[PDB]
Amino acid sequence: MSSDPLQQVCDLIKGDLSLERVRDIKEQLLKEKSVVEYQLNKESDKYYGEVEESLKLLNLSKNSVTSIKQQINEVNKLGNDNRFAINRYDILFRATKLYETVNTTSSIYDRIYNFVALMEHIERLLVAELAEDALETGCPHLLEIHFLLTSARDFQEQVVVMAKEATEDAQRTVMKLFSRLSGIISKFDKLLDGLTYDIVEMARAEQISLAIRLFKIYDLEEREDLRIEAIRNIIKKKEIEIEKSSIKKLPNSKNTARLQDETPKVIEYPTNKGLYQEIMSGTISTRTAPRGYKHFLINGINNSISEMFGEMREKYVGDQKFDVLDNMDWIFNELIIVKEHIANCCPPHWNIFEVYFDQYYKELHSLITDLVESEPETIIILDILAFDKTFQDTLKQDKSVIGDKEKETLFKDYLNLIVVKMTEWIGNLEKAEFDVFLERSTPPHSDSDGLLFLDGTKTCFQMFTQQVEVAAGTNQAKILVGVVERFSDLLTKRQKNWISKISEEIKKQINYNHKYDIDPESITPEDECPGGLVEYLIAVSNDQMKAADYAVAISSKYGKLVSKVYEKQITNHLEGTLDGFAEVAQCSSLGLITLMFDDLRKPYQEIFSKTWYMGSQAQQIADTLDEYLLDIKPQMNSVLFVNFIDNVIGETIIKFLTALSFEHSFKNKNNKFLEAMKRDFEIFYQLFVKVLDGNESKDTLITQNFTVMEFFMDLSCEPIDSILDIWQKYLEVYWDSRIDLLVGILKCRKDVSSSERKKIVQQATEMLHEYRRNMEADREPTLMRRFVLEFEKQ
Amino acid sequence: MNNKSLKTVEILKPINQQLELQEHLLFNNLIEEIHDIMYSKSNKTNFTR
Repeated sequence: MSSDPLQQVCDLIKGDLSLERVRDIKEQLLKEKSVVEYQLNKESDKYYGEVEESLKLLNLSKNSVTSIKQQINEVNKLGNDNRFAINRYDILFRATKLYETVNTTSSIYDRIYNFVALMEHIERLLVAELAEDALETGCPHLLEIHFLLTSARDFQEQVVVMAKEATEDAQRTVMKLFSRLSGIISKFDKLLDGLTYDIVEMARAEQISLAIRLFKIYDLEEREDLRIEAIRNIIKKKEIEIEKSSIKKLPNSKNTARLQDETPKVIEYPTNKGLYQEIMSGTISTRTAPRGYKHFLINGINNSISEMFGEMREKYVGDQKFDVLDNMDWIFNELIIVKEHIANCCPPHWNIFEVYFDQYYKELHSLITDLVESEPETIIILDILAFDKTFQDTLKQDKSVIGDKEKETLFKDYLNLIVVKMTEWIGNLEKAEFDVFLERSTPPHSDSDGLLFLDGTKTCFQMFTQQVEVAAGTNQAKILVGVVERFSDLLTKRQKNWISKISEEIKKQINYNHKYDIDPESITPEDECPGGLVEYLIAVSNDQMKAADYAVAISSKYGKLVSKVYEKQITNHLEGTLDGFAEVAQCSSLGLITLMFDDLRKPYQEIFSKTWYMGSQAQQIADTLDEYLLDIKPQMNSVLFVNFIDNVIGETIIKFLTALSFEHSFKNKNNKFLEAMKRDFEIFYQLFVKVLDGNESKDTLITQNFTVMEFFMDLSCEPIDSILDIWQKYLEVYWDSRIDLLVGILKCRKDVSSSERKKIVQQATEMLHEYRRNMEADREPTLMRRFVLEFEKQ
Repeated sequence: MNNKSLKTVEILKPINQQLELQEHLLFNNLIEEIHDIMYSKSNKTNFTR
């Protein structure tokens, strides 16, 4: 098969004739079919039982439900038994003679249409009672619902005026219509003056334990009675749409009609084809239809009386800047009290519990406009509406709260504010600091061993720690990252300015040392600047490490209530900066190494000439720079220090190998240069091992440079047949300084000639490049990185 | 049935199959022409008459 030949490959992953591994491979197939039949077993069982209940209930309802509608053949065909038999008496004279006077409702319509005129003219004040509450009307379950039933007796002139639509006469709704002017709208609007003044009376801060009880009881009685009443009229168009649109829209008319059907199919003709589905008989039977807006259409004015009192309590200024939700959420507390008080009053309607969430539309929509733009206090924009979001949540079910959706755009306003503010802050703090550091007689914040902290950087520390209190205070993935990481771009502008003006500190000590001991024909205006750059630039690296303290240590110290993704998005650009927290040391402290130097450039090129060969130039270099690392040594930050003295032994050996191209013929002749490589090697040893005390770097960060010491002793002292292996070994560590240095060494030498430079130094050039294909495919550029000295014609 | 077609083990079973079958026609006509009695015995040549 197309699987089996592939399965012949799967078992042909056992060999070709592999009967033991064919057996085991068959056991693997048995494991696969084993579990596939466990899950296919139980799954097939569940499907089978689903078919079992499926056909079991298709059975049970085919038979039993066929005997449920056929049990309606049993009991409903039993309904047809006593159709013209029952009630053992003159039922024919009960439904056609005693019920003939049921078609004789004349005098009740005259004294009740007339009494509906006069007494509801009286109930236009009595059942429309107000001024002020006295329990809301007084007693609007007596009063406003007396206007509801007086409007339900005038629902003969309001709802059964729509049932009596040309029943038998013309003045049943005309001469009684002036009896319905003071009859219907002096009872229905009396129930709506008592209903709008009931719910308005229920909008009156208590409101009350009997006023909202009676008033809301009328506004649930005539509210839900109105709901089933107009639901019985809409179910007279839906029971007529069920009934007359099963008659007119059978379809067997089949025109259908013009124009009392489609439209109004199906209503369809009042009294009684359009009425008796809401009228007699009809054990209701009007439908009621009181009161329409007791709270059937007037419960929206209660939750919109706390959501129009709430929305009215905004006072859109916001009366300090965001006090809209103060009085508005106060009306939300009155919405919870009026809500639960009214559900204690009225179960069916009249503000059961919707006043709370309607007032959450009042506080939500209210707080989403007081700080829509930056028109409120932009520093206090999201804290107010968010404080009412979570607090007005916690003041309720959490839920008459302030849903805002403008939190995050206002957090972009906090982005622009805190970021551009910290551009202003950071710029002033920088230029203040650097203009302090050019005053080189007093160091910053006191300690006598150069571990000084700073002042404006402390304002960055503590005061930017206070800038991110809204960041961590609201736990934003867009500010506590974004102000922090855009702030890290601001820190990149910082360390660029520490490179710039700390390089101007370097220039200041360069020409101040020109003023000190370096031939004073160099003097600049801003460089009147003696020794003392040590405490300044190390004070910088110290608050690089204290930017590690509050930036790194506060960073991972507080930010622990997101996942490590967003916490990590913070962590990408505050704590890799530890490398950055010596990267200024990549630019400051190398300047320190040259400013240990710049009082001493008179021996720095008189090396390789005859003065240093038997004199005290090595004394000045080694001992003076030794003391220069006998005062930076107490005064230096550690991460700056290891890299520092590392680059002191390195840079001081390349200032010990400065003058390899001055072409002074080497005094290995009478050993004057050679003692300058050997006896001065003792003097240039405690420049490595008295510079370094308190640690064991004395040769450890000097061994790599004893390579260029001893192999350079093999380069520049030794004769013809001992400069080959000089470039062998010196190639085996330092190919960064290339072969042509030896050419300069044979520029500084007569008694190893230029054809010897061809054989030794050019076959050794082939050693250099072919070993660079061989062994470098030695180590990095170093102190001897780009000191490939000039070569002649090989 | 399984053809199979090819190596792994079938084919390179079928060599010893078909040559084992001509080996059984070899031993078959050996015992057939043994006491055919084209060699005479009870057997080919173990004389019992």
